[PDB]
Amino acid sequence: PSRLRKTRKLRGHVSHGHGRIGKHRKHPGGRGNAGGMHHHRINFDKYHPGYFGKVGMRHYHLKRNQSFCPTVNLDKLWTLVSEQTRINAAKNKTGAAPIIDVVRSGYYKVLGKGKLPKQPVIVKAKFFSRRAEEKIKGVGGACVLVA
Amino acid sequence: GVDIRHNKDRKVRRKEPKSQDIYLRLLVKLYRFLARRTNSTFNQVVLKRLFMSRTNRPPLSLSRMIRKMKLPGREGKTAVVVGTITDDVRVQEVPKLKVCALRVSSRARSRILKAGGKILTFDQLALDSPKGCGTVLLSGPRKGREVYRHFGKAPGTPHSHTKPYVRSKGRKFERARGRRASRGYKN
Amino acid sequence: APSRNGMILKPHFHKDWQRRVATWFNQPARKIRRRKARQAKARRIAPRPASGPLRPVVRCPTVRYHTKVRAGRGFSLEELRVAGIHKKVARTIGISVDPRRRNKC
Amino acid sequence: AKSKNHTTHNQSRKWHRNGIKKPRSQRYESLKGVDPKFLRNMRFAKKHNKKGLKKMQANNAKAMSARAEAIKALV
RNA sequence: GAUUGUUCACCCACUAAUAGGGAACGUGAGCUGGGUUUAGACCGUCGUGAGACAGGUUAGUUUUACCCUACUGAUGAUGUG
RNA sequence: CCUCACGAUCCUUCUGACCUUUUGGGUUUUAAGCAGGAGGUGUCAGAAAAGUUACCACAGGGAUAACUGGCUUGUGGCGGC
RNA sequence: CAUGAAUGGAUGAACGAGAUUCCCACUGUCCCUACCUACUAUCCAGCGAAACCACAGCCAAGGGAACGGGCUUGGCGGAAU
RNA sequence: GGUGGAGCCGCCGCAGGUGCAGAUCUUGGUGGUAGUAGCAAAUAUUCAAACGAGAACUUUGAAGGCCGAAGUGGAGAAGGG
RNA sequence: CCCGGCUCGCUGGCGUGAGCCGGGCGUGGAAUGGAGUGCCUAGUGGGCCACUUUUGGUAAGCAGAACUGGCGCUGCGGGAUG
RNA sequence: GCGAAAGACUAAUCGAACCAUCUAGUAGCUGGUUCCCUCCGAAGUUUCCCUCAGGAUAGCUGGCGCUCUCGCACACGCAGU
RNA sequence: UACCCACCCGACCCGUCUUGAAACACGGACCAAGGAGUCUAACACGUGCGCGAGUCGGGGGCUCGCACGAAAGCCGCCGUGGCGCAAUGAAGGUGAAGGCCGGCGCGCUCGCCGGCCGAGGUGGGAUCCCGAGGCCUCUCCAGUCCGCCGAGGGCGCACCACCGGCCCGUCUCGCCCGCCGCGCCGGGGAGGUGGAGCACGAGCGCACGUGUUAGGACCCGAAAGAUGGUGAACUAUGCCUGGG
RNA sequence: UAAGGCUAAAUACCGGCACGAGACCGAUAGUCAACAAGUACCGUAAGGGAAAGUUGAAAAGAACUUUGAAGAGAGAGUUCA
Ligand SMILES: [Mg+2]
Ligand SMILES: [Mg+2]
Ligand SMILES: [Mg+2]
Ligand SMILES: [Mg+2]
Ligand SMILES: [Mg+2]
Ligand SMILES: [Mg+2]
Ligand SMILES: [Mg+2]
Ligand SMILES: [Mg+2]
Ligand SMILES: [Mg+2]
Ligand SMILES: [Mg+2]
Ligand SMILES: [Mg+2]
Ligand SMILES: [Mg+2]
Ligand SMILES: [Mg+2]
Ligand SMILES: [Mg+2]
Ligand SMILES: [Mg+2]
Ligand SMILES: [Mg+2]
Ligand SMILES: [Mg+2]
Ligand SMILES: [Mg+2]
Ligand SMILES: [Mg+2]
Ligand SMILES: [Mg+2]
Ligand SMILES: [Mg+2]
Ligand SMILES: [Mg+2]
Ligand SMILES: [Mg+2]
Ligand SMILES: [Mg+2]
Ligand SMILES: [Mg+2]
Ligand SMILES: [Mg+2]
Ligand SMILES: [Mg+2]
Ligand SMILES: [Mg+2]
Ligand SMILES: [Mg+2]
Ligand SMILES: [Mg+2]
Ligand SMILES: [Mg+2]
Ligand SMILES: [Mg+2]
Ligand SMILES: [Mg+2]
Ligand SMILES: [Mg+2]
Ligand SMILES: [Mg+2]
Repeated sequence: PSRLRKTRKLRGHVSHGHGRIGKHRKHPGGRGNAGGMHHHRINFDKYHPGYFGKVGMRHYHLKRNQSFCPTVNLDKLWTLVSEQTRINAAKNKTGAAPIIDVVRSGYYKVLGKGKLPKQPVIVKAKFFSRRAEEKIKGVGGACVLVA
Repeated sequence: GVDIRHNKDRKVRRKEPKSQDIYLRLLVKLYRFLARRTNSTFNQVVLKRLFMSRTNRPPLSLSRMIRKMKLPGREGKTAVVVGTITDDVRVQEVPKLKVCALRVSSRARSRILKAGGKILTFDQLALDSPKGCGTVLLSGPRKGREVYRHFGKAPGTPHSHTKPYVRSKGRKFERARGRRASRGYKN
Repeated sequence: APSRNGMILKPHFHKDWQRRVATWFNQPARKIRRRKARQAKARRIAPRPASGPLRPVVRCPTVRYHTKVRAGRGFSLEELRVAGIHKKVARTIGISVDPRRRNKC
Repeated sequence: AKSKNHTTHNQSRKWHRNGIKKPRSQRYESLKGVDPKFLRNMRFAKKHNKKGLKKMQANNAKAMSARAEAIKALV
């Protein structure tokens, strides 16, 4: 609201919070980000390092859907499944290893972060990490690829 | 005719919750009482926390609450958080806990009760142990906010890595004069 | 004139925006103009699927939307001389006909 | 339009208003700046402290029981 | 008094003497406008040129007081029944 | 022998990896990257740049002259030992 | 310093509200002012503006943003015109 | 208290085109100046009567005067309506 | 600080050295005072004066530095006035 | 445009008309910037800049906090010494 | 206290730029009404609230002629999607775990097989726990209840300092490889170094404040530039026709 | 599958006809315009362009007497005023 604004408390104050030596003229610095090279260099160079200049390689008409690839960590794999299918395991005495279709929960890749519960699994994904391979293998379980 | 600097004689700390929620103002009325009376510094910290801001009493995940209760000796005590208990999907072996908090997210509420645990509020905690006897005070990581990354020396000063504010990160967004030794210099 | 660690902020107001600003106070009244049409059309064709003709099952193109399935534009021609429905007749029995779908599978 | 060209006039006041601070020094300062052949070695010294923990633990109980005997022989 | 826009200068002549200065380098709603110092022009020098020249030369609007004060005169004024 | 003898972005060129991209596959050119040098900004943290205005204009400036006034008194004048 | 030949040189009758110098005649330009006339101003009946105005309106000296009306110390101050 | 003649405020919350001495501010109003400057370009009016509430200024008569036919006289164009 | 012991791809005739683990021991000059640390951030970026030091200048209420103090930002008693 | 030429004249306007719009053109530059009380309280310096009437960054300032200490017979730390 | 008057002391006219204003600096005759930091978008931090590894919000949809409604409510829409949940490389691309033990390859600080623990350690660390010993209590002693003080000893959040470790880029150096193919194939190691990284999370949405911008942008202010138009009734010439 | 063609629906509407509403303005505000307003008026013309709302409830809007040339008064009357 206008009610709680410092512009109320600046009534009867001549300069209105802008100082009477150097008044609030219109545009003293420049207009916008203007003068990155000249006379604003200390800012752009000490707060935005790497602003000015080209780098890398042009890829004209990029489309994100080509390179779309979400990721899961093994940290939260048994979250994609209802936790009861995990409780209907570590039990059942048969080596059930329920199937987890990482594709169905919207992830085209499984990465190897975090601990994994000592439990057999079948993980269907598109692209695996190497360590995510070894974490599932070493727990006892398979890595199954899907197209 | 005295010659002290009155610069920083007034101490800037919160002595009342800046919020208006009557509930927080009520158990503040409770530990405005306990804190003055009982010798326990416990509630003097609990009181001095009930004032603080959301941004200053961060949420405590449930797993960080386990490994701080698993330590040798603090078995049988109660976890006490002036804050909220969140859930941790990346943890499953939930031991039985006795927790107190202002809030407990609904999911973490069912993980705790299902494990044969108990959750209290800061008024039953006043009746359990008014002195705070047999408790464990905890908190979430206050240097956890993503804000704390943009703080520090500066980005672009020598070997002081601090995240800069960029409208959107990418190839052509701040990898130039100052970042690659090939283009100007680098720090 | 920047000050002390903001963003770079290229905002697009240099051109002339004040003139061509489109406010949306029609928004709740348009919700109602459409609602009557939606109803007045259903009452006009009384026994008929109000939603419209039947559309076919169809898969989304790019690899990111691989696994979803949509309602397509219309049933293809190759589809139709399998079920035995003449292409001009189906347009009259609430079957969307798309004469433009290459069936590959 | 000539102007003053320099001065350190009340500068002593300014940078002594917050009271020039000798840099707060902790124990365990950073090893960055030490010659690599030191670290490239002392990291191997630190990495294999554990291989040889059995000697350390038993030899600790030896002096711990010899000085539990030294404090009991005084008693 | 002669010359000079001149201050300054030089001479003629007289005289007792032709001392030196200040007053916003006294004094433009007191004057004059000759000189500087707009616009017009003319030469010389300089500049490729527009033009420049404490280098000359001729032509070029000089407003307002009835207000307060000061001053000059002019009535008066309280007191003295 | 020590304290000076030098140069960003962009652009251009040269050099290096059996490098990467060159886009629906594949092979060759070609081009784009990556990493180092060079081509240069002497106003040397780096605009691509001649005048004149006495026909002039505007924003300002007593932060900046041309009068007066102050301080000073070399110089000028006047006067001592 | 720094003239000069169609960026024209040298002359020159007539002409010029062109620029100077001298002489005769003339004169209140002047020595040195005087009076006379008309219209004003002046007073009255009638009618009646404007620029301007922080507050205002007697001086010396002092200080002071280095020349005050006001401030300090003196001098002084008598209605309405 | 008064005049005035139809609506208005207290508290808890919300919203602003929200508080004026000033901008050579804008619009309107009003002073001081001041009953002051002024009603001075082309020589000139006077007597009697009439009318009238009222006559320096109208009208009639008488007298003195000026414009003096390149007019202050007699008719037109454009313009005015 | 003082002992005891482990580790090393460095260093070396052995030892150095550093790193670790384990024990053994408290006020180490006077005077003062609660300290530490992180976020946003306005105004400012014409200055002037005095003691002392001092550079141009003959000198300046001149130009230019040091050190502190003021004035600007601040009235009161005093210096008549400032 | 027109000029026997002065940058003259072009409807009180001319070194480049008047009218409406683009237009609230831009301004590192003048001017102004509206109620009280309470607490804290500066700078005119640093480096870079077509920088020298401006900015950028340093400082100096305030606000917001937090981490602890223990005058709760039972303190470490700092300092214009 | 406010009206008039009197006295003693004090006392220069305000606004402003300014090193310095009562200034022989500028604005201001007087009085009324008007009159200047706004809205939008985008960030940033602080703060409040909801939910919390999620959380929305829009557009749609389902419910009205609105009185209050162009509101409120509801929708596998609620996730199509944004932001977050993961980085790093120019890019092809890769992608956050280690410890320990036993067993097997020669433990070779190398490679493989079975079991255990799981985010490492050091120093401070608010601090809870345990507490030797005291301190009384009407007796000598006995003794369980209650606390106060409490040397000393333990766990140790948050955070800070440091040492380790892992991911990616690059380098160096060196070893063994796996084999749906052949190795100008792919794969692992040790050591250093670049990174806006991980090292059991903190975001999302909604408010409000402050600040910075883009916007006419706190209000007023140019000399100009551009696009279209209207003028020779003045005056500048030429022409036509009259007059002197 | 180009070099030929047709097409409803969601979509846009500061003009127009006809409506409805408002955390809007309330006569220097709100459109220039609450009224004979794009009117009066200015400019040759393109164009520019105002000011100005309120008696009472009902005109019951002051008959009559009187002073005055008349404007204006004094009484009276109307009115809740
Ligand atoms: Mg103030
Ligand atoms: Mg100002
Ligand atoms: Mg549909
Ligand atoms: Mg003079
Ligand atoms: Mg004079
Ligand atoms: Mg004069
Ligand atoms: Mg002359
Ligand atoms: Mg001339
Ligand atoms: Mg010649
Ligand atoms: Mg020449
Ligand atoms: Mg091809
Ligand atoms: Mg000239
Ligand atoms: Mg000329
Ligand atoms: Mg000056
Ligand atoms: Mg002088
Ligand atoms: Mg007179
Ligand atoms: Mg009424
Ligand atoms: Mg309003
Ligand atoms: Mg007002
Ligand atoms: Mg005559
Ligand atoms: Mg006639
Ligand atoms: Mg300044
Ligand atoms: Mg000076
Ligand atoms: Mg200025
Ligand atoms: Mg000055
Ligand atoms: Mg003066
Ligand atoms: Mg001025
Ligand atoms: Mg231009
Ligand atoms: Mg076609
Ligand atoms: Mg009106
Ligand atoms: Mg009114
Ligand atoms: Mg109006
Ligand atoms: Mg009225
Ligand atoms: Mg009225
Ligand atoms: Mg009345």
